[PDB]
Amino acid sequence: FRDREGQDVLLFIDNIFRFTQAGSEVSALLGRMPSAVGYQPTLATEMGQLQERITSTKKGSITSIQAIYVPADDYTDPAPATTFAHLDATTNLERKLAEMGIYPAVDPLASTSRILSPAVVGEEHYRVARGVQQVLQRYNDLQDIIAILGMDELSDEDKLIVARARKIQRFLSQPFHVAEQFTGMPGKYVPVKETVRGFKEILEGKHDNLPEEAFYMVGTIDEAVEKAKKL
Amino acid sequence: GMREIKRRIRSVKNTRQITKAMKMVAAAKLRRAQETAENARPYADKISHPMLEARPVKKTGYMVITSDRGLAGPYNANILRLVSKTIEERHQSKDEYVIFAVGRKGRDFFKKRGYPVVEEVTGISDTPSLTEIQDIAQSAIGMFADETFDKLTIFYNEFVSPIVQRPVEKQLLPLTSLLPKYAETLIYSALLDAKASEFGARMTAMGNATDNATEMLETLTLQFNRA
Amino acid sequence: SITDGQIFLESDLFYSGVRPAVNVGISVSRVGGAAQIKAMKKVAGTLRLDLAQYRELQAFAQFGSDLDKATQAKLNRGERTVEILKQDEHKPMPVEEQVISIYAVTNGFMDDIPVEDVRRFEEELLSFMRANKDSLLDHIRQTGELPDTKELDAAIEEFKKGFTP
Repeated sequence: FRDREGQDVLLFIDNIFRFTQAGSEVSALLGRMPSAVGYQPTLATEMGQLQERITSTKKGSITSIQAIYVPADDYTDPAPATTFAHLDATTNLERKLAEMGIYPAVDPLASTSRILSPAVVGEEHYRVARGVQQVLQRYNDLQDIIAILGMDELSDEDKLIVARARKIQRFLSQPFHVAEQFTGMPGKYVPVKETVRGFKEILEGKHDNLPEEAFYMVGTIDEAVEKAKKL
Repeated sequence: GMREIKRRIRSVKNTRQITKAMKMVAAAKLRRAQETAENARPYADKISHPMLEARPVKKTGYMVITSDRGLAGPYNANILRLVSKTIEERHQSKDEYVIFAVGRKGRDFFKKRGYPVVEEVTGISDTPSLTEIQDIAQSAIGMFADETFDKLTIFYNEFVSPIVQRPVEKQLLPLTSLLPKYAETLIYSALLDAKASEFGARMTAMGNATDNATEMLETLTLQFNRA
Repeated sequence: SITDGQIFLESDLFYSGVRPAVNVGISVSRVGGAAQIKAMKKVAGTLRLDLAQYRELQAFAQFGSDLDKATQAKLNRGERTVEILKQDEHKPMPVEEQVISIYAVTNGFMDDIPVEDVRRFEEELLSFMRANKDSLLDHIRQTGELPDTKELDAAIEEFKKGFTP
């Protein structure tokens, strides 16, 4: 579909880690080295041989979403290490956010992308995102502050950028088409153009006055004012 | 779950660093004040008026004391709490009270929510020595001395233990049970008492502060390891 | 143990948007100022110390209370230095410009200036020299030790005064 058909295909590999581990078994079976940690002599090579075909050609395309589990939870292990060498972004599903309501339960702070340069997404998008990041980070700092200093002595501004964090945190959730058949919102697809704008207004303080449960599960910021008219 | 919950960790660590080192000072500093307090006693003791005899009853003046540059838990947000509860019934008039805001934390309160404030004494000092409020004191008297004040008053943050200190409001100028230097030193008496209490209140919030960090840290640390 | 020093890149810094995500603290050049023009070797000398001190007092982050001591004298001006260290991708700065820029902040010309305002005050200080005080700039391109200081400080102050903080 990339080469013929020239499209931007997906390709999900669930447990790519299992893949490199299949690599180790076969290698042993072939009576190879192996590394002092058990793995194939050709761990990296084999990974590269797979990963390197997943790329944006001039006909353009393939973007792999790879589930990485590894039971041991050591991500310094050669297997995860190698895979990571290829990653260009990580999405981090967070149990905490899930049991909190945010249902694309993606950790805004933990997730990262190497193409979050102003060079790739432009200065505005970049600055809005670095903007949302700092707010959410600040939210955590203040979180620990009130923990150990109470909401007593909380700068009216600090107290202010806590409300914007709670709204951002909520405006980061959104109804999925795929979830329709249960929730049924229905789905929402939100262009970055509009996402950036959305969070830019929240950051500029253009919607402090709105109730915080008004950003939960909306599409565009336009949809959030619609819902600031309930409760 | 392996990055900026360690930021939360390191930051909470640092906060822990300083609240205890300032807990050290709250008692370093505001015990000294006790010395520079019970010293007044001596001269604080040697003891129809110019008019500082009970008269009625129009425009009254307040003098509310607070920390400037504060980090003393509630003991600063619950004395403002009290001028802003007691004047709530003493304001069905637009005489507008007028306060002498000593200390920058009470100062700012009073210029955000109109009050207004006829005087705002710059930067407290922690001694606080002899040349420091012999203005606002002197001129808070000077406004009873002819005669825009029918009564003066401080909002004193009185010092019980270093563990507690109570919002108190005394009355100064209309005395009780040529020589009103008494009033001026009375204001010493409180300005001096108001100090102990603040740091008295400050180490108490700093220990609690330290502790609260430790605890909270020991919560955070579970996340440092178990994904 | 093979090379002659290392530049460490803190991961923490990079996801704080700080760029380059260099950890100047633990990072070093064993060769040192031997490979460093006199001008830079000078203005930097102080700067090593500058944010070394700012490293310790860093902990007192959003708690500006210590007043007058080792306070906003060190700390506050340390926050300023950390701004001129930041630097956009693919924007190498010519030594000369680096040197003025550093000297500007290191000699307190940023201290009366804000902190969200340091980055632009630098970008605009240099653009001001490139078109005007090139005399000073080219002087550093030729056996670059910078001098004519005070004329330098004057030239700066004739752009200084903020007028847009």
